[PDB]
Amino acid sequence: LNIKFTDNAVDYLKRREILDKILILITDDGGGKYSIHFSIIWLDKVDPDYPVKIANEQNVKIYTSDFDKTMLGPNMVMDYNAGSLSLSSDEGLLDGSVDIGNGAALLKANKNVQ
Repeated sequence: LNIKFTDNAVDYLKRREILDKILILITDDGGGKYSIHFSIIWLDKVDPDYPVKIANEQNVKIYTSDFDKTMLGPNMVMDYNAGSLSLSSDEGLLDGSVDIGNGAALLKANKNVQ
């Protein structure tokens, strides 16, 4: 797995102050712990449940899981335009409106509602 972020995607991640964070790319079928198709989850430390590194030449610490990698594609590109993050590969568009979520916040709320 490898990925590249366009200039607009990089700028955006920067405006959101998360380009330097631990990023987790996963499918969001409502079943994972980081729910709310794909989304970018950011953390401050690595999550052992998502150990697989997605190679890139932009120094981005981005990960995924063995389960999520089967739905990702070869030579992925993350772009930003029309106000949304979009993920694609050599096979085509994967998701034109990728969401971003604060991982810790997600878990915290998950815990409190319970």
